Amino acid sequence: GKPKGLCTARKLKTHRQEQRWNDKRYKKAHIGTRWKSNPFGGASHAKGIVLEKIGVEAKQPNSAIRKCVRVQLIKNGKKITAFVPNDGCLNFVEENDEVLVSGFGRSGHAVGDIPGVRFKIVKVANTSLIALFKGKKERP
Amino acid sequence: MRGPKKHLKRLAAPSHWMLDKLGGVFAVRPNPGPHKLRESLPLSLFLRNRLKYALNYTEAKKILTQRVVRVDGKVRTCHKFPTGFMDVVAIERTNEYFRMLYDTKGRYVVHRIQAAEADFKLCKVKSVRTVNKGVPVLTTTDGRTIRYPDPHVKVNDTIVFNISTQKITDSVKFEPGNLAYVTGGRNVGRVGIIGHRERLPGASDIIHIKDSAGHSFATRISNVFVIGKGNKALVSLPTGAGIRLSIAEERDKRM
Amino acid sequence: ARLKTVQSKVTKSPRRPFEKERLDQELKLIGTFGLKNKREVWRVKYTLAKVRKAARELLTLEDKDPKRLFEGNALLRRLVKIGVLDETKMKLDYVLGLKVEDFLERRLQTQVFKLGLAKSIHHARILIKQHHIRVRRQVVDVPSFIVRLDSQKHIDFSLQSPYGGGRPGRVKRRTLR
Amino acid sequence: GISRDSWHKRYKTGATQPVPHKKRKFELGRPAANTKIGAHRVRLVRTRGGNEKYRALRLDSGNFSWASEQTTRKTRIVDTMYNATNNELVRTKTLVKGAIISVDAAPFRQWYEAHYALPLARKKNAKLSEEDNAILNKKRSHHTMKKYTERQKTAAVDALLIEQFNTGRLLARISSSPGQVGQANGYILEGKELDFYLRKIRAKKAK
RNA sequence: UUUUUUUUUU
RNA sequence: UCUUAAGGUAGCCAAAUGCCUCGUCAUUUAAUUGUUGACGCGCAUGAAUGGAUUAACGAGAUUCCUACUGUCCCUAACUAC
RNA sequence: CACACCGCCCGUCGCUAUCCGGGACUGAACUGAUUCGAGAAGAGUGGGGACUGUGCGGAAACCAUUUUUAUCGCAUUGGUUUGAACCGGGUAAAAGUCGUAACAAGGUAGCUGUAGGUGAACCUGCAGCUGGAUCAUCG
RNA sequence: AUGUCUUCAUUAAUCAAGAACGAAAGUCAGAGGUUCGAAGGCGAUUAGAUACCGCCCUAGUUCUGACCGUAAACGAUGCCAUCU
RNA sequence: UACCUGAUUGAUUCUGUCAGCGCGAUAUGCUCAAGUAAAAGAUUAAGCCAUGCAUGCGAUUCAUUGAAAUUGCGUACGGCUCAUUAGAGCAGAUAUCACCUUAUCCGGGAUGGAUAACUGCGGAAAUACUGGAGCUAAUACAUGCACCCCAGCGGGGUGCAAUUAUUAGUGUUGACUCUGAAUAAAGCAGUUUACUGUCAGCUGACUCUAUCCGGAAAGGGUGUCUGCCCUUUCAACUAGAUGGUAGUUUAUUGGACUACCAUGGUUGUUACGGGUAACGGAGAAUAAGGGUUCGACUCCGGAGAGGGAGCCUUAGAAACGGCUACCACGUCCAAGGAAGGCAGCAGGCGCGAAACUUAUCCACUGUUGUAUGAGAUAGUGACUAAAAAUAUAGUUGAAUACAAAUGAUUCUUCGAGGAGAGGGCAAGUCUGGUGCCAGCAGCCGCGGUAAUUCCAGCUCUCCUAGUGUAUCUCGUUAUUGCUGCGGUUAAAAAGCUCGUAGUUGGAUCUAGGUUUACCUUGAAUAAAUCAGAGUGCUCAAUACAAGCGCUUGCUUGAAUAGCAUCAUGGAAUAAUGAAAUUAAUGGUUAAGAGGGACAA
Repeated sequence: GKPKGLCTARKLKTHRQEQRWNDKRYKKAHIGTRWKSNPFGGASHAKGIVLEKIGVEAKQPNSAIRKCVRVQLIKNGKKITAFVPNDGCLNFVEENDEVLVSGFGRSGHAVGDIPGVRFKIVKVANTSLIALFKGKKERP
Repeated sequence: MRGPKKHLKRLAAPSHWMLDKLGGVFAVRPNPGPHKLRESLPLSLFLRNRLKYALNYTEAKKILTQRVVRVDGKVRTCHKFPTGFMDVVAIERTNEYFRMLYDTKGRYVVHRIQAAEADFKLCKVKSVRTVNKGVPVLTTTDGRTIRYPDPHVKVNDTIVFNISTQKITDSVKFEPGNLAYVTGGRNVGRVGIIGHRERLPGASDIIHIKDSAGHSFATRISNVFVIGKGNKALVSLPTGAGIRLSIAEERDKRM
Repeated sequence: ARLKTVQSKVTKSPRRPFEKERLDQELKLIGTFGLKNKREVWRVKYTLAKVRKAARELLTLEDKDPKRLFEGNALLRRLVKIGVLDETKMKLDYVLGLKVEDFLERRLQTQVFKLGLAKSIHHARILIKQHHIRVRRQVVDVPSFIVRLDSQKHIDFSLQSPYGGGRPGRVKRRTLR
Repeated sequence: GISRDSWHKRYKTGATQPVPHKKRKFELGRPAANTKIGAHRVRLVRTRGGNEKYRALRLDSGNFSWASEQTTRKTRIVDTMYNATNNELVRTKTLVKGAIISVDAAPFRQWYEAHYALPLARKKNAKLSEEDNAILNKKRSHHTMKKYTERQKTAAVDALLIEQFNTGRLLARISSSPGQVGQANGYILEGKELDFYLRKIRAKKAK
């Protein structure tokens, strides 16, 4: 059982702090290497340069080739793989393009049947991918 | 900072001045003088808000440059002069005399008095000492120093000071049973009869005061100001007689 | 320099975005009292929630507590003047009994059509919008304006509006010219 | 420059302290006066608030005091004898507060003879010089002689002081800070203090 | 006594 | 599948042991048949014919950095015999 | 196990992607401290005395020295980042190769600690456990 | 443990750091080496069989003096007091 | 409003997380009737900056009212930013009997010589550069107008402040080496109006300027007590370090520094070291309660002005819109030299996901009041908060407003989009294409030629001038549990015991008929914000106003609530102390606590 004495405040506080580190959320939010490990460095979006277009085989039981793109981030030069959402939108993305990349939705974890991809494309050539898909705007 | 400060932000201004929040970034900073910054009121504010004789702070200066306002029998032309507690402000042109007194809430009011009242004021004996040449003096809480006072006058006592003759007239003694005004603390603006005195040697003594309504309240001796012998006040008091109305009683009285 | 400007929110979103019971109940409130959107009803729900919470917090205290007394009479006073509480029902145990309909009734839009100045509640609203109503010699153009008890019997057409004496509207002037 | 700040020191626990700010003017120091025996030389120092200090660099005349007799005479500093702080100050002739020095005895002897009308351990075979006679063998009315006769009642002077007067140099102690006030005012040693400092000087000389 | 395996999704 | 008494195990390596060979890659340099680290079907490594390491020690073999300098650019002068 | 034994399932090996570790190179870069050497500039003091007021005074350049001490050199040290031949681990990925370790007494019950061996799962010795395939066997 | 009309009189419970003991295997040194027996070698079985089965055995298993400090070291249940 | 729902299985109950769901911050997609308030280059680069501005106004007036210049005063406030910083800094209480002060309050205390503006002569490519020659002023500069001793006939000295020493004890404070009174020398350099304008009637009265002494006020420097992040893969640290004496320096205390001496000082109640994407606080988001997270940012305190260091002037600066140097980086040169500091306003470049006009004014709040990029205005502005149109706006000239405007307010001319539609979760098993492809899908899952899930058309659903996406905080979460979790098998009891720190510890002293700890009540305790009282800004968010007569006016509100310290009362609970000539002389009991002895 936990201590219950009237003069055990130090033990209770110190034990709580010691055991908070065994918590994934607390450790993930206070470890100290978060900025150097996260590709975005704690940001929500990041600009990058497209290096190549790749296809990722969907996980089972699904079958498809998800059209992803390899990007190098400008702010730190780290390489990531980002998903190009919507149908036939890989055509809009040319090699050596400036793309805005955002998280995929699950805070650094893969989403759906796409394995190992944690980012998606929001803008290409300073144009919204959704706008291009909907026909609102055209390629600069 | 690197030296003395000359400004006073509106939000940093004393709350009891009751300035409006959105009335600019700054407030008139009282000059040093007879009264403490937190327990005073700029002569500019007196005309701007309490009296409404001046619409703006250029008009306050215009009024005061005419040499028409007397404080303690002397003409003051500085709009930043720190008028404070028990100060006689005389506007000769309009033949108006006020004494700066505290409301029960703890705010300065417009207490209009007559010439007989304006001829004098009360001061608290802050010190009794002997200056060079072996001459006795007493120093009050408003900075005044008076030479050759009655040897029976001690600290914390009240002295009636004649503005016309610059002389002490009477001395009321700080002892139990005398009327007393509260100038600081949360009991500011309250008037009662001095009761028990807790004598803390190395600290500030504590004074218990019971008002005419039977309400008791304590405070620190440095906030107590004797204003009369027994129960008779040497000066008049604003409407309320220093009776702290309860919050329910205030609504009932309003209705 | 300039200080922080004070702002407050008057609406709280429902915890569950999609429940048929709540959706139907709120759509009926929009129906009877002609409102514009769900924010209009959430505003009233929020005000009622504040009133009820204050009453409950006071009632936790005993009867003759100073704070209980002062705040309770103040709250009952305001509700009476709005016309939402019963002037015989002077207590917080009974202020914990009101509904959103009480407040929604005291809106200017409802009274305009209730007193016959307009046919439908939508008519009431578009009149209030087009400045055809006045209250105690004041042209009010806010359909959400609450009508105090005193103001209840001093609401008529604007002294200028073509339906209250004034120059004919644009249609009439076009036809005349 | 020279600073008097408390930081830059360790803490009670031995920890290094954080530096709060850049060196501030109000915590400055200045070089020591290091007053020496020599022709009068006093410089003026402007201090905080517009006040002033008097940094004495060289001093020769000191305005010393005889406590038992309750008098004060201006004599001349001859030499430095003892310093509790350090011997280098004695050897370099530095005038610092609390320093034991040798001063001229003649002013005090003159005052004594002009005040009690008695010799101060005058020589046992030498006739008084004319200036001495002008104050010793002077002749005035018995009315005035009454005053001197009364004061002669209490005139015994300690033997240890008489020995110093014989040599003509008096052991004095500086009671002011020459670097701050610009003067070397002090007082003549006598009694247990005189015995203490005499014993110190003799022991150090013996070594 | 010996007796190993059974594509993906459904 | 042929085959031996057994078919080189753990280790180690172009080694003072590797012909081909100046092996291939990296390191050291402006430049390296040199050094060191790796690789290993090793002409012909290998376990008391001892294998692999190893602090301290060495007029032992080798490579590099620094200091130093007539070893050199490029020679000159002086002394004793 | 439930697509129900034509079930499920474990490792080595092979391909692809990706993250990390070790790693010769006195590797490299950035940054902070500390010792020592040199040391700008100011301020203090001791000289000096261009110039100019009355043997006396004031005084600029300059010199010497004390102190505060930037800054620059090596040197040591702490903290971050990082190249690298090669040597490895982990994870992911519809339909690769080899076997059959486990789940039934899984066909040698399984498992724990330890030690040795073997392409791989694993096998074997010693002592334990039942989470066993026995809550039991007659005195 | 029980018995006790013996004694002391709160001296107690649990315990970071700290310390003793701690199966089997394993390591070092010296003795012993019956049995069994990792590794190893053979004979079988098998598609293979670096295994189960059989045969011959080395370390070990044993004693003495030191190390190691781990087990499904399990009742997978911490210790003290109290009630049902 | 103290709340949950989907997902492991053939099905079930659990543990458990993931996902959904509500709010907020920042970025961003698509989209936006008019208006009203209003954040806004903090995050990374305290990186670099072209160009404009941001600090100037009694005495002296032989220029033409007052220029120029000399004085004096100010530029140490105000504005910006958050790099450094973890007994630093801050918050509350509290000392300065250890100190310093311009401006402001109260007491007290008609002398001489030279230098600019001006005239003139010049140098430099180039500075807000300056040397000579001739005048001339002051509020500049200089000068300044009853007790002791000797002798009681008579001679000297004694202002304020100040150095040292000594004497008696005229006020105080809790206490004074404080303040008064005396005495003695001496040097000490400060001070006790050669000012401006004057007025009244030899007699009076002022303004101004200058100026010290004492006490206040305001500001500051230091001192004390309590609180304030993570880390042991930091357990021992410290040598001017801890203290003593004498001095030095300072405004003052002090190892602040020096000489001699002693060996001290901190630490498991967490020292020392390291990290911080760390300025502290007031506060902000979320929110049953208890909390968790954050706080660059308008108010308060601190720090810095590219990095260091040093100093002049001053009452005040270790100032940077002051100077001096070095370091880094720039600018102009006629190559001899001369310069620079936007983390002020506005703009530019870089950096990035990420942030506005090189506009008008001192009319407003303030600065000593003409000057104020402080401040006030308008511009850009889907940060944001309130109220509202699409059914039953625009536009014209006036007034008003303003420093001028603009815009609103009074009159008058004409005159709808974002997500979704299997479940969670509101809403299609409608039609056409595609056939595990393309794609969707936060999660579970859809798609393999008859798809309510993709791509489209039509229809619906939610919210609506907004609605989605990404990262993050809080709730959800009793998945950090003090309230309040769990440990046989789901993750989790150390192999076992001894043991220091820590935590926790049996009963028992006035029932009846000395210390603490704790509780109650007060005192001291900036606003803004939050809660909250009043008050038709047309409502609201806001704001702090206002409401009545009749004119020469009365009365008002701008409340109240929101660790440590001191005091008061209470004496249960929990610790702690008393004793090994008379009197009851002075030791609670002996735990179904523990230890030890004795038996067999």
